[PDB]
Amino acid sequence: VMEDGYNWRKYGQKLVKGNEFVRSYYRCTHPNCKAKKQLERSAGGQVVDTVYFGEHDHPKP
DNA sequence: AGCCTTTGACCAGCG
DNA sequence: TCGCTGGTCAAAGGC
Ligand SMILES: [Zn+2]
Repeated sequence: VMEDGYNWRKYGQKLVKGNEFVRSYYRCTHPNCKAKKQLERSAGGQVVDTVYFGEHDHPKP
């Protein structure tokens, strides 16, 4: 729910590390842009980490 | 209508 | 080999 200035579309969600956390997978909405992030929530909905892969081919919108 | 989640299937690296 | 764990796909539904 927090923002970092980019547009992400969610392409999956999975339970990990023995149903302890749940991980959400997003990729950047800008065309041809291969950047993906994932973010990983605690059982209480609190966000633990955020993982960024790659870089955008466009600047911040 | 055109974006967006959600959800289970699919699949691939690895133990 | 085999089954587990995680990453993605595609089909549906919501706003
Ligand atoms: Zn991008």
